[PDB]
Amino acid sequence: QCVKLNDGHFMPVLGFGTYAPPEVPRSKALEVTKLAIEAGFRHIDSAHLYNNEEQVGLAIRSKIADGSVKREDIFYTSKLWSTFHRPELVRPALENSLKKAQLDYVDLYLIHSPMSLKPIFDIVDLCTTWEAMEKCKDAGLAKSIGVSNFNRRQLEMILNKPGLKYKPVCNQVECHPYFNRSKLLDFCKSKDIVLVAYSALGSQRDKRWVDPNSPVLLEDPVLCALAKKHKRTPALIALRYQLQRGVVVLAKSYNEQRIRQNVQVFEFQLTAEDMKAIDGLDRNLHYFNSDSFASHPNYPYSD
Ligand SMILES: NC(=O)c1ccc[n+]([C@@H]2O[C@H](COP(=O)([O-])OP(=O)(O)OC[C@H]3O[C@@H](n4cnc5c(N)ncnc54)[C@H](OP(=O)(O)O)[C@@H]3O)[C@@H](O)[C@H]2O)c1
Ligand SMILES: COc1ccc2c(c1)c(CC(=O)O)c(C)n2C(=O)c1ccc(Cl)cc1
Repeated sequence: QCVKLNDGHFMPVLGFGTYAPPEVPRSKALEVTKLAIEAGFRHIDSAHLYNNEEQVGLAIRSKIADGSVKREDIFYTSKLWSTFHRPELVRPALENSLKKAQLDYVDLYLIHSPMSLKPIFDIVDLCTTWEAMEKCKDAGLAKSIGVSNFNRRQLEMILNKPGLKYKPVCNQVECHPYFNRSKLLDFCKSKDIVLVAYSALGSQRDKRWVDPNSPVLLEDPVLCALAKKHKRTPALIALRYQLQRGVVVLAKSYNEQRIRQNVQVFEFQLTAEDMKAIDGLDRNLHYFNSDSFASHPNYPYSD
């Protein structure tokens, strides 16, 4: 089920992650997004950067056309890529995403990252980008607007903007038991901003971005022991951890069995001692860790 956002709309608390790397054929996103909807997912997370909005959109329209769901039962997110932070570019970028997906609106549009790129880094006052996001909500192109990859200071930037019209409903950020974002979660909760966790199953470990020496979250012994205790799986422990701390959680799978398994997160719960054991895993490990952005001026992890 769902959480009420600070603008009055509702967001399902489990979301289907749609990114797959370039070597995966583009048609696969169609197949797996249809399987997700069948399995029970109602929140679908995409982005311009994912080069899959056409296929993800066709999956959603297909499941509407066969009568499985109504458009209003689906919560679709897209994201403004970082070459489009200049405010005059924000509405056209969102209109392009809508045209690719063949939708009239997105349920949620995010600023994908604070790290602006040449429309090579760019310097852009993200307050101005945010005003343009607000106009997209006023026009009905996005029911809700939010940000992604912002740290506390960068969110405060927006919350403290003179003439602010809409707070971000959410901040979608890397978050899992090795990097659990407790303090940022407490700050988001204090401002009625939902934290949405990505790489909640430990990421896809892409060689472009992730050190292969980094520990593999789903092989963690504490998670494996809890999975045995509950006769579930390490992935389900990881997802359930997030729901119990009030985090909305995404889960990418392009495998039919695991897609179906991930919806079991609703079927069990963890005790306080389990939760404390998980919280014990925090080690400041963001799987994104590359020179390609660690040196950006708005890199979020420099705080
Ligand atoms: N805003 C941003 O900057 C940002 C960044 C990263 C991610 N995202 C969003 O968040 C989504 C999820 O994050 P993510 O892509 O890093 O991957 P993730 O959800 O952490 O998943 C990592 C891997 O877990 C595997 N998996 C899924 N279910 C499993 C299960 N039950 N058992 C064992 N393995 C399981 C999947 O492999 P299989 O496909 O082989 O199952 C997936 O590749 C993305 O697809 C995208 O929508 C956003
Ligand atoms: C661990 O997995 C990650 C981490 C970062 C990612 C992505 C995936 C994707 C892929 C996606 O969005 O699914 C994008 C576009 N990332 C960023 O641009 C990014 C770069 C640096 C920081 Cl600090 C934060 C975000």
